[PDB]
Amino acid sequence: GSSGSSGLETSSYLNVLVNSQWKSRWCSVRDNHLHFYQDRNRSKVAQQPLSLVGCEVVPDPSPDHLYSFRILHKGEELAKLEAKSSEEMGHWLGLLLSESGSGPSSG
Repeated sequence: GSSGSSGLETSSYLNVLVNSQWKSRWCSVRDNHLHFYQDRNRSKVAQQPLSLVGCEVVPDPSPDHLYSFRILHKGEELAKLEAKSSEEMGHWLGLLLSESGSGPSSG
C-alpha cells in the first residue's frame, strides 16, 4: 500500500489462523524456516517453527479478505497466514515461495 517506508526486515505482522480464529501473531522467516513469536524482540517463540523449505505457498483468499495465503506440503495443509493489504500478501507469497524450494532440488 504505502510505498515509502524502510525498515521491514521481512518481519512484518501477519495473521496466523488459529483454531478457526484469526489471531495476531509475529511471523519471522529465516534460514528457509518460518518461526512464530508472541512478544516483541522475538522474546519467546509462539510454537515450533515451520520448514518452508519444500512447502508450497498458494494464494487462498477469502470473501472477506483477498489478502490471505496458505502453505501446503504435497497437497496437505501446514499453516495459513493473512496480510492486511493486497500489496502485503504479494510480498509474502514470493518471499515464502523462494524459501520453500531451493538447492539441488528443482534448480
